[PDB]
Amino acid sequence: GAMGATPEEYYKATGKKITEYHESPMLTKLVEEGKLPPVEQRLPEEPLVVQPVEKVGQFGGTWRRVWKGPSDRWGISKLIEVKLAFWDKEGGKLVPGLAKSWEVLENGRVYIFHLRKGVKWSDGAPYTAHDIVFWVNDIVGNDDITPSKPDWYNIGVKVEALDDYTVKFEFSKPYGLFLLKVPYGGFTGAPAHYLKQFHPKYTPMEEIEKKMVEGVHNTWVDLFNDKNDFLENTELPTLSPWKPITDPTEQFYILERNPYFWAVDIEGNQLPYIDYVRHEYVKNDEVILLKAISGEIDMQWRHIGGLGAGAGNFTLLMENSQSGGYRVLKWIAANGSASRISLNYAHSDEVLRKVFNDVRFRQALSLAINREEINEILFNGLAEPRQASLVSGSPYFDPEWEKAYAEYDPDRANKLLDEMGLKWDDKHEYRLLPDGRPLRFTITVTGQFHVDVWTMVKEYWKQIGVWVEIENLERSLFYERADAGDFDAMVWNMDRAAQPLSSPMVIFPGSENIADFWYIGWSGWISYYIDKNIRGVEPEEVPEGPEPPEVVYRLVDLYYQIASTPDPDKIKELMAEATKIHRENLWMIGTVGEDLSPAIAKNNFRNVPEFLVTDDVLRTPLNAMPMQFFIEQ
Repeated sequence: GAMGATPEEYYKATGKKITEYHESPMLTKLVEEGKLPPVEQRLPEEPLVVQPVEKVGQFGGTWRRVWKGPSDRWGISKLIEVKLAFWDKEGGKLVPGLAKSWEVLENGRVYIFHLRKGVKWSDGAPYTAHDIVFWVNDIVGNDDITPSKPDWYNIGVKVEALDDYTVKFEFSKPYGLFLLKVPYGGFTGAPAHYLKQFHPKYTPMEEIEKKMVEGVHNTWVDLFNDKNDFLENTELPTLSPWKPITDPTEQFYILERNPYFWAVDIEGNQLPYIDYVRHEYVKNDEVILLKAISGEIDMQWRHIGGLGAGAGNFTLLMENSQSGGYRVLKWIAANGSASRISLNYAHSDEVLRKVFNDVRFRQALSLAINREEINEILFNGLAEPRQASLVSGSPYFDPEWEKAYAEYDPDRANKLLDEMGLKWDDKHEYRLLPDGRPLRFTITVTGQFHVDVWTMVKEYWKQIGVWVEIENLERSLFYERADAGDFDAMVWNMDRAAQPLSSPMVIFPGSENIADFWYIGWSGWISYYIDKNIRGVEPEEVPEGPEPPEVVYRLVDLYYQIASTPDPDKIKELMAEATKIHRENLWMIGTVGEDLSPAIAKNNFRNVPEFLVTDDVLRTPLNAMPMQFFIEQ
């Protein structure tokens, strides 16, 4: 729902005081038996304050799910994860987490995070900024434990605890993108008080070897990673709302509430609401669907939401909601299109290149597409005729660009080609290029699904006299053709269209070390440009081939601005320009978008959002904030 950084801050915003703290009965029993300190002591001085999605919840219950065993690690992680600052629900802005407030200084060179005094790990030990430092220096920054470094660490970084409750990240140079890393990654750190006994920097190697077990831990790194394993190690102190109390190989993998969890309700209830969450090991997708349909799953999206793409599974989930005692949540995937196309704008054939770089040709090509129709037959009819951009419910969403030339207007396209001078042939069957060649090209795809999509577009484009055929190539040949520039047109999906900036290659040329298909031929010049202007220490050698439009060089400039600026006001304004550019030029021509990625929740399972966009970058379902889910009592 929403986050008050602090009870005081919640009060300042809302006029309501949290005057009293409450706890789950099972925890009250423990403190009465003398085995736990009381909630007032367990909580920090200033807990995170969480506003329910739906209503103030009730304590108790066991949340039944299903998983595919230890292999299915990240499904548990995405229930259990905690951040210094979380994504909001949509995915554009930071929201208080384990940090009550943060600070961006020296133009995105340094970041200060202010922690919450009195936060304790799940075993009772104090959580401090030293646990973060321990994590960045001695785990992430340790070559044995972590041989391959993360993006943000390869940019030079110095991390220090200014005091117990203040941590400072100082980068070499500015680095505005870091704010987008924090809601994704594990910057909350790790429990040094527990882990240092397994670390050679802090413990004599002889003492470490005495705790290794033969036939399992061959090196000390193996022991460390086993101990720092959130899934396997029941003894690992945690900041998560639940902790494992059974082995994941057992048929029931059980998480129990963390009695030191550091967030509360608007009414002062210490979260989570739910006491236990249990996953049953299951053998296959089909056991998952039968248990879902039978109302044996209290709430789940993970495997439900890939099956719900297929028409046979979605119908069945819907048909069974009533008997099953659950509802189907119409969450969407974060793809701007399930199947888009880009033409080869560096085409070797100079005649086709010219036709292809004419905006009007692309405008025409999209207008000839009956998206609504494609929806009905292939998608059944799910989900949304559009082209072909950032999906609805995303920070930088573009409503204009969603509509582009999205209409099914053949007469308008046909006309737009006539404007170009592409004259119809004598049999008025297809039209012709300036050299009298039949206007024809091949659409290159990989996968039977995409064949079907564009096989239908074969017809729609025939109505404007544009001749196409469809070649379906094996994955690796498809990619080798692409890197060689040996194609007329390439189709691909367009996922990661909610928060592009974690995977910016599709919107921004030269934002990553690999290019998207639509500008791949321009990679020579794009690399030459960035090297010259932005660095700006240039290369002495100029590359051959067609140079890109000036509007492409602009998209680069936008990205490198976005990369350097921290305040998300400026980002949203800068992304506006990018999406404007992509609007005026239609380098990607998609059909539809926003596949349904459904979840289910029992009728008595509450505080689950009706609508949601799902993506790995948003850590779905963390995006729904499961710490405040509850079961009616």
